[PDB]
Amino acid sequence: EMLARKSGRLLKGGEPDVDGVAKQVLNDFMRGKIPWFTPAPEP
Amino acid sequence: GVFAKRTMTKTRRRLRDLDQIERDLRSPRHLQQYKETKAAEDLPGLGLYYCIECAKWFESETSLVGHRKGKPHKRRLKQLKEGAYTHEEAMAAIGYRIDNG
RNA sequence: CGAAAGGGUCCUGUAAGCAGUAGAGUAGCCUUGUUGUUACGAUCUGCUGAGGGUAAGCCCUCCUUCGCCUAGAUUUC
RNA sequence: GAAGCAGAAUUCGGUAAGCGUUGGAUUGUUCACCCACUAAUAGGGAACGUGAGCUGGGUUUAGACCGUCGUGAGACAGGUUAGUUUUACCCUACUGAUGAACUCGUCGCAAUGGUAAUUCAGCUUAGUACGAGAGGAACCGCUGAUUCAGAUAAUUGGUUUUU
RNA sequence: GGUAAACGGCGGGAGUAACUAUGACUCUCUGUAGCCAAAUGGAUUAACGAGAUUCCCACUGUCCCUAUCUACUAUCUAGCGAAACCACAGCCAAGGGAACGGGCUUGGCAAAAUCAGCGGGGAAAGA
RNA sequence: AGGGAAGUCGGCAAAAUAGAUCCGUAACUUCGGGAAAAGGAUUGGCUCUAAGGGUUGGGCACGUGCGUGCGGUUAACAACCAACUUAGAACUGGUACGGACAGGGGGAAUCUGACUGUCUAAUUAAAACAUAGCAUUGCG
RNA sequence: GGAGACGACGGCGGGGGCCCCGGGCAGAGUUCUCUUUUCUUCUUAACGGUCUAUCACCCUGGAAACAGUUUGUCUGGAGAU
RNA sequence: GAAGCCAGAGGAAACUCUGGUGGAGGCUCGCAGCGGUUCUGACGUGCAAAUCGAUCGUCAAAUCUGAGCAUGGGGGCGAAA
Repeated sequence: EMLARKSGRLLKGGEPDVDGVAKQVLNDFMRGKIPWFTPAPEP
Repeated sequence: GVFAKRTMTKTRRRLRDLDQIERDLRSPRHLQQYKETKAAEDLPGLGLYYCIECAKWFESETSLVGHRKGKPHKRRLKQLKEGAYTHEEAMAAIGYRIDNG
C-alpha cells in the first residue's frame, strides 16, 4: 500500500493497486533489480 | 459532469439517500454503522476526510475544504435545510396516522 | 355506416397572461429613509392536478350534430 | 438376475436408444488434461475410404528478419511477422402462401403422415423396518423445482416516431 | 619475401638432443555486498511507433438471452429493363465388378398453373 | 432489467474517457523528457463588487500669440472618452450545467527498430529502405 | 554605379477594404401585449495638385551620479540625450 | 517553452536561487490538404477494370502541388519493392 501510494499506482477513488505493485515487485525480484542471494553452506 | 451517465440509474451505481444523511447527522451511531459497512484502507485519504452532507470521501483536507465552496455541497445543504422526504411525511400527506393504543 | 363532438379512461406535469409589503442586489426622485418611494431583476407564490394529447389496433353515446343508403361491373351445374 | 446384498451406499450382469448427457480454466502446444455443478456429464456414424456454409491451426505465392547449409544465385533442421475470390434471380429439395375444373355455402367424418414430455427435491410413511453402535430405507398419499414443449400480456421489467 | 591478417585456423604452459620453416620427444594444468579503475562499471539503452505479445482497473448486448424502435431496401403497382449460364433434363431407395450415375433393372410412388423465402443437391470461383 | 468477458483463437466490435479552471503527478532517463503521467475538486442562470486604461490642461516680471529671466514638482488634481479580460460574493432552477455539437480511456511489462522520413499505384506500411554517426579502400 | 533583381519563419507598428457600435433623413416590416423598435440606401475611380507621414541623414554641443530605448537589449567620444 | 535579455536575493569573484521576458525545435494536439492503418464494414455482372463510410497516420517540414525542361528499353529512373 505504501509503495502504491508513493508510485501513484492508484485505482478509481484513490484505492491502492496492491495487485499491480505486487506484480512489479515480483518482476523486479526475478529480473536482477533487487539484491538477493543464497549464501553457500559453510564447510 | 457525471461519469458514465448512461448507467447512472443502475442499482449498482446507487448513492446514499438524504434521509440517511440526516440520520447520520443526527446520530453518530447510524453513521458509524455506515462506515463499518466500508473498508478504511480502500477509501480516499484512508477514510480520514469525509463529508457527511455529500456522503463522500475525499483524498485530502484541502480537497474537502475545496468542495465545500462548490455548489453541489450547497445544494445538499439547502436540501437538508428543506428536509428530506420520509414515511412520516408520506402519511401526513394523505392524512394517515398510526394508532398505538 | 362514416365524420365531428360530448362524456369516460389513460399520459405528461401546473398553460398563456395578470397580480403580489415574495425576491439576492443595483440605480434614480424626494419625506433622506421610518416595507422611504419608484425602476430593473434569475426565481417564488396565486388564479392552476391547470394547459396540452387521447386510437391512429382504448371505451360509451336510438335519446349531441352533420352526411350516406335498396348501387355499378363481371361470372355462374 | 446374482453377490455378507442387515439397513444405507454399491459391485457384476440382462432387456432396453423412450428421454437426457452441462458450465469453465489452461496454446512457453500433438491443446489434452484439470475444476465444479449434476441423475449422468456414454461412445460413435452420416466428412476425415479427396473434395465451395462461417471462421481459427497442418499451411506453404509475391515484402521482411534470425538460425543451419551453400563461393553464390538460393535451398532448408528450423523460428517469427504481415498478407485479394466477391453466387443465387435458375432446376430440384425444404419451409410457408394461393389456387383452375365439381353451382355457391354451412356443418362434419378420418385414410394417411406427424406425435411429447423428462429428471430431481421436499412433507408424510419415519428416526420406523433393519441395526451392537454409528446410522438409516421403501410402497400408497401430498407439494414444489430442472430440462423440454405449447401458449399468453392481468401484473413487473424492457423497448418510444404516440415525436 | 612482407601482410587488410579480410577469410581462415587456433586447449594451454615449460623445456630441450633437433637447431631456420614444419620442429619432433618428454614434463604437467583444474562482500548480505569487495577490490580496482576518470560519478560510473552500462546492451536489463531513454524518447518515438496505424510494428508483434501478456496482464490490471474502468467500461459495456461479447455472452447468459434475447427483445424492441427508426430510415432505406426486400414486397405490391406504373413505366423502363439486362447479364451470367444453358447436350438434354431435373423426386427418391437398392443393385448396376473397373468403389461413378440423372437416363438402365427392381421397387417406393406419382395430379394443372403459381407467389414469398431458403441455401441440402445440381449449377455457380476471369477455378 | 440483473450479472459484467462467464463470449471469442484473440475484449473483434461497442461502451467508457474527452473542453476549460484548480490541486496534484511515480519508476526510468541520453537530464532535454516521461507528463495531458497517475489520482482528485469544480463548470447553469441572475444580481452585484473589485482590479487591470487613453486624451487634454500649471504661476509670475517685462518685450510683445510667442521670446526670455525666473519660480514648482500633492496635476498624489480636474474635465472628457473608451474596450475586453480576470478575480471575488450573494441569490436562484435542477434528473442534466463543455446540457446539442465538439471532444485523450488509463496503467504494468516484454520483443523490436534510435528518432522525423520513404516503398511494393490495384492483396503484404513492416524488425524492410533511408538517415545522422562510425570504420575501410582508391585518387596529387 | 544604381534600378530590373529576389529565401523561409516569428512577433510588433502604419494604411486600405471587410466586420462591429451610436445619432440623423427617407423607405419597408412587426404591432394581443412589448419594442422612440428590426431591417435597407447614405458611394467616390484612374489621373493630378497641395499638406503630411517609420528608417535614415545634417547642424549646435560634448555625455559616469552613464544615458536614450524595444513586446523582444540594442545604440552612443567612430559623438549619444 | 531552447538560446539571448531584465529585475531581486545571495556569493570575494566564478557562479547559485527566485520571478518575469523571449519564442527555438526535421517537438507536439488538431482544420484544410497529402496519405492509406483497421472493420467477419458497404460494394463484388459496382457509382468505380480499385469506388464509398467510419476509423487512422502526418500537418511548418526529408510538407503538398502546377507549368516549362532533361533522362528512352541491351535503356532510364529507383530513401532498393
